[PDB]
Amino acid sequence: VKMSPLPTVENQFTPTTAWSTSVGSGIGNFYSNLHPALADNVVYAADRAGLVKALNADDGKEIWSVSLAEPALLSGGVTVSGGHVYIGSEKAQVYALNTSDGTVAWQTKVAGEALSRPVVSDGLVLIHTSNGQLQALNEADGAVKWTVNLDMPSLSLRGESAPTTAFGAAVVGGDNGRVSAVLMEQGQMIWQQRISQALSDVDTTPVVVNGVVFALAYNGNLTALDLRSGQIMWKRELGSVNDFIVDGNRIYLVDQNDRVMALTIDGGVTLWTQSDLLHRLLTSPVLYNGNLVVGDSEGYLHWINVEDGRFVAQQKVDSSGFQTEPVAADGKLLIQAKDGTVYSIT
Amino acid sequence: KRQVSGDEAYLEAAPLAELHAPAGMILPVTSGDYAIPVTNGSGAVGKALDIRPPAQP
Amino acid sequence: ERVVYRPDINQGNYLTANDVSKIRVGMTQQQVAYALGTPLMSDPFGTNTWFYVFRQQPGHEGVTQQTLTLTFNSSGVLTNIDNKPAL
Amino acid sequence: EVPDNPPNEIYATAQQKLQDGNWRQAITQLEALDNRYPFGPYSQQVQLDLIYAYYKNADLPLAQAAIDRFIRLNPTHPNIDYVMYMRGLTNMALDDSALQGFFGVDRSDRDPQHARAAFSDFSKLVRGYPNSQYTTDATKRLVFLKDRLAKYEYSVAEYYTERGAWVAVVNRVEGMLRDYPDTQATRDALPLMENAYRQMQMNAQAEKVAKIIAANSS
Amino acid sequence: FVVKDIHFEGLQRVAVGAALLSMPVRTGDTVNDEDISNTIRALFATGNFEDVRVLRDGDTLLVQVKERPTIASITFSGNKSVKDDMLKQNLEASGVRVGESLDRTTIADIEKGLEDFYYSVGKYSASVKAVVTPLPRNRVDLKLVFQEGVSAEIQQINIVGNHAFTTDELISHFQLRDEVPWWNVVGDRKYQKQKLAGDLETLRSYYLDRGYARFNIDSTQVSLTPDKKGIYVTVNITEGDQYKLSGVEVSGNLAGHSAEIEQLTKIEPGELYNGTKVTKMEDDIKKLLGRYGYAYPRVQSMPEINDADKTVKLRVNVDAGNRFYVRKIRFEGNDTSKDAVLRREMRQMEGAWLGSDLVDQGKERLNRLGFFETVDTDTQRVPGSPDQVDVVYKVKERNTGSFNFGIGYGTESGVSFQAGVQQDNWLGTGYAVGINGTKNDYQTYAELSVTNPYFTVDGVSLGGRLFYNDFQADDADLSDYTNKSYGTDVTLGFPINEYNSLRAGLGYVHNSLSNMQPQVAMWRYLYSMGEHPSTSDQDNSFKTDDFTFNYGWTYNKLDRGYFPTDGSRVNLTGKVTIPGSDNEYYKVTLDTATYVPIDDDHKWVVLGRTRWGYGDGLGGKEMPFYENFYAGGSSTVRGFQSNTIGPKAVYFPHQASNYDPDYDYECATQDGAKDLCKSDDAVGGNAMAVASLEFITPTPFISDKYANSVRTSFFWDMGTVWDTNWDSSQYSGYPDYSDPSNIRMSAGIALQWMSPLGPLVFSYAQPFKKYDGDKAEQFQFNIGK
Repeated sequence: VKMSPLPTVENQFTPTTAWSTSVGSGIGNFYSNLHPALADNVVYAADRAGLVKALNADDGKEIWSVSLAEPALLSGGVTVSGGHVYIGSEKAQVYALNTSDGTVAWQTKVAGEALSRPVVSDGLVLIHTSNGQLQALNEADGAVKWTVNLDMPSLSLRGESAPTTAFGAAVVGGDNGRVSAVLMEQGQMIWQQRISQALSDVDTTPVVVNGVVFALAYNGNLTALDLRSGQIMWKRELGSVNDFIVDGNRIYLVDQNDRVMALTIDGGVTLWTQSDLLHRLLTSPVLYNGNLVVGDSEGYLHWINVEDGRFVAQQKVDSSGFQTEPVAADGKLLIQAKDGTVYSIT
Repeated sequence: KRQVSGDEAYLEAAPLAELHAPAGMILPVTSGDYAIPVTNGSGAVGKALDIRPPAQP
Repeated sequence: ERVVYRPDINQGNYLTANDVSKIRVGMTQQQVAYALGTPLMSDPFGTNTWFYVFRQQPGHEGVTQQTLTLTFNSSGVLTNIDNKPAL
Repeated sequence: EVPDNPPNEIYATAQQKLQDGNWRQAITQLEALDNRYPFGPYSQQVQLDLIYAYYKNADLPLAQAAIDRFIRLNPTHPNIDYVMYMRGLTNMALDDSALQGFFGVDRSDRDPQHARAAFSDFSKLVRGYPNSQYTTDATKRLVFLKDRLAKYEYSVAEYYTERGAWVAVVNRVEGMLRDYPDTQATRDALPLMENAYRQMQMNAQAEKVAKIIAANSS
Repeated sequence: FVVKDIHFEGLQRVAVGAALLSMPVRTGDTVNDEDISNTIRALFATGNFEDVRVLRDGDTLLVQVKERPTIASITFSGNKSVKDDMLKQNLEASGVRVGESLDRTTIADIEKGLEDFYYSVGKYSASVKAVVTPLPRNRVDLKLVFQEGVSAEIQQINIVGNHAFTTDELISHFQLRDEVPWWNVVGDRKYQKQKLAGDLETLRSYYLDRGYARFNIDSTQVSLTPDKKGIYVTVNITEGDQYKLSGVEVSGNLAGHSAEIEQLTKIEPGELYNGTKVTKMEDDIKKLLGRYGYAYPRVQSMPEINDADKTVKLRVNVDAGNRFYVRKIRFEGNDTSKDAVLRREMRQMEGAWLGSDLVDQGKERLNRLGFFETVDTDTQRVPGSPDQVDVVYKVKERNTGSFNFGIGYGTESGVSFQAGVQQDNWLGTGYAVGINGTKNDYQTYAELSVTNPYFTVDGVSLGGRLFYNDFQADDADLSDYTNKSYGTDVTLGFPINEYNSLRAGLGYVHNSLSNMQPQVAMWRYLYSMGEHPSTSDQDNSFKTDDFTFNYGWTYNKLDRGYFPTDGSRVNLTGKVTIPGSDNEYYKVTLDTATYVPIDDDHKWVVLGRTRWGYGDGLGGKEMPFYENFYAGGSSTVRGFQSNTIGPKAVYFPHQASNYDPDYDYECATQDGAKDLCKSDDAVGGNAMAVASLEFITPTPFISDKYANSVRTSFFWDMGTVWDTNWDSSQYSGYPDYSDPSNIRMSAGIALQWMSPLGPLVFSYAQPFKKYDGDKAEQFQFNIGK
């Protein structure tokens, strides 16, 4: 299949780059989860080599810079909570860094490559490893509290699901097409549910609203589950590894073929579909100023109207391309290119 | 054209002749692996034998 | 002549004094086979006789041969032992 | 090459070419029959003609393959004696060599496996189908093959006589007495056996062999 | 209601008889609506019918049906990465093949079954499509198209753990690669399943050889990128501590060889544990028992680990079993060679206790013969016996003859014809036979050679040679140059050990020279012989009868005859004249060839080759000039024309005989010559030294099944020829032909092919170090040798 040509869009507004800053050499051609984080008007970004920086959110100027490096192979999203910056690496290490100076707070060895984005909740840091282990680390000292074992297929897709938490229970997807809910007191299993259909069936990060869990398998189904039992309520024959947005009573997602869709929250019936970006390797979508924004591997950003689904703007940003997710929070839109440059989009 | 390939040299082979056992001793007991049974000699041999495949509807 | 190289020629059953000493009259045929192994030669002409020949021909030294001959009865029981250690 | 015509006329042309004597074009037609139209009414005759034509080109491995296929696929067939005879013919043809035959080389000391396979096939034919028209020729070929195998054994015995391995000579001639007692080479081997016995000073055995020689010689 | 008779329509080749056999109902049967429904369902279920419909009358029923078309042919297109045979095999195994019908819906399953093949091969994005074309008869021709996608490549090989060794050092030994050096023309990052298992075992062995006895691989993960272009491999390990081997205890049934095995199991104190070393110990114990005839011993080693002391106690249990005997030795595959030609090489006897080393020696002696392409040996236990085996040698014969025929340049001297046949295993009898001939306007030549290598059972060799040579410069006796020669050789050879043999022989030679051109070296020799011809004319003649004693020695331990990969061969040959001969001289020449494999598979090999020659007269005489050494050509130095290297003739100014203008002449006074003239005509010398260094490599594009027929090489050749009796004082104005230091050198590439006519050699060489009068020949072709 050929890659779709760049669409012809008459921009209704002119987006511009507020600032940019280089961060080492980035991730390069290695498929990874590493992406910037925003907290208290400070941006934290890293690169696979082991460099980590703190950036002023409204100017891009450097605050502190440190190296964790032999490369560290940092591959796990940057997460910030309570004065600590959390990064996982493919050497099976999870680092906690002080936000004030970037010094190592604690360093702990885990069961495998910490590909997933660290998740912080109830005084624990949740890590999902390539070898199928879900582990909880105390956020203070970094000691491992409990571990959960999950079955691994013979062949899988690179990357790991990041858990989500609700009412003391962590919901996480599995590489074998299962969604699992575990009690966070000791990691006791609450329920487990397969969401694939009758082959690769890896799972994405779930989302919970009003007691319903939404999950999405690679070739499998988009499905809504009961948060208590895990019983399937409805399902649709759609598949993806990218994160999906649940807002109000709509679901926005980009399928495995890079098709952008809007779905109703109940029943999952389709509202609209955009197909012009087909087979352009898109990032996970984000909502910003009422529009849906996605990057592509050629370095363009596409602005999509959430009502009908047509393009409203198009801009060329970086020559290296965009693999990892963009970040929107506190009125700022951030994205990091493959070469490692971090952009502020306005 | 119709005949077998090779030559009729096999038809010139000398006839077989059994050995006589001296008195007071036996000859080694023979294996059956190469016993040639007695059969009718009415068939054609050598170039006279037709080897084209037999017709059958 | 002695200048021409010749490889060693071995023939027959490998015999040792310890092995030969274990043979007794009245032993069963399978017991003799167990003691010495299978003989490579035997009478083809109507007697139950086993021949153990231990023959070594070095390249240019003189040949040596030990011959042990075992005669069994019709029932397979050893009845006579004949040992010629040389020549 | 072969047209897309139905099996009838392509088989007719195969018969025409086979009668003409151009075995290769006959094979091109018959293989088209075999490949395009399996289990057709002509399949049995096509396979028989294929065996014959392969044998005439001297495409001997293909003849072996076709014969084995026919035997396996048709355990009983009113013409199986023919296929057994052709099996024997192909095995006995594999035992020949044109260049050595021209110079008059006695080949009996070359690899005897093909002659042994030919003996197996012809013997099975003759004791399986005694009234078939191929049995007399098969019997003649069996006599020839027995002589050839005995000669191979005799040559091995003669070599070991020259080397001085007397146990090997005795055992080879004993095997010849068991397997080919009625052949000329077995008569030729007896003095070798007697000499081998005398070399080991097994006089009592050598006297027996001498008695056999005296009783049978004339 | 009754089935009055069977009725069918729309079918042409499906038999109504089989249909009657098959359905629940047939002619004459009373039938009901349920039975009719079952019958039509069965007709649908026949598979070979497309659809069925029925017509019902008041009393009986009729049915019409459509035949399902049969496959006429199967065709493929695309599939550049994989050729058609195994695709055909997979498709036929899927239930669709020529001569049988298919339903249109079956393509939905065939396409998945085919795409799964590329999925397994390593192309996950591939897609397939098929089209069917109808025939005039009811048959379908199937066209199938493969759109093979991008092949996936390895992105990273990560090892988790491995605190003792770095990841790069570990994966440098793996067959899979995630990075490729800039300069590699071959090798690729493409992933393969069964290769990963070998690399895992390689990692295991790497750690076990360094004393990490409790190493294990915990788990391994393979993952794809979402676009399915990249592969990630992760290996998780627990290496533990390293242990030192405390000691070895051997127990069991030693069969009296306890001391030898104790020597085999000896260790130094404090050595680290090593898996491959204990495996070598077990294999050496088996090998030792095999020499004494114990063909099937049980050898098992059990390591015992001390947790606190971190030392290994090794227990080896050995049971020798029975001593085995050889009952028969058999040969298979020798369609051309006599049984005796192979049996004479045996070191294991029939009817004697087995020696495995003797069997191996027989295999090696067969390989050294050069009569066979391959040699294999199998030791088969005799069924029903406890202690007897048969030994079977399996060989494939190869062409041992060479047919050297050629045509010379059609210069003004006329066409030249050369022919010859050389055969090492004549008619499978083991005799070596050679016939050579040459016809030219000037020259007629013939040579015949016959050797029997086994004139006696012990390997004494006997052979003889005849030759006739006759060169006439013109078809007249009008004082033109002539050279006539003939002779005989007879030689007796015998071995002195497994690898060395000696030769002795007698020879006769006649030489008759007439009307020679005056030149310095020949006439220095003529003075040495007591002749005093005049340098101003060509009216001269010289005749000699010579008898020589021939001697030789050859060492040969090459691994095989035709394309050696290991071992060396050294050959010495020499002559001395017997008293009573006209000439009085000696001559000796030495050849050596050594092969060093730099590869485990012996595909990369270094060959060292050298040649030496020296001869001199004995009394006041000199060595005859027709016994001189020559260098240059495909045999010695490939960049140079044959026999060009060495001294060049110096002619005296003399009256040419048979003189006619429009011809080139050297120092001809008819043309006004007045002083000695230097020439490019090579004359040879009595001293010679040649050396060559070669690098043997795999052939870039030949397939594995033909690799043994081709050899390719890069070479560096050097050589020199000089005259030890050249008096440089009398001839100060001319090159000093006594100087040995004028070394010619060349480099190039050679290609050897075992053709139907014998070995063919092609080479291109650049002679980058030359001297005056040397003639270059960059491209060369040769037959034989």
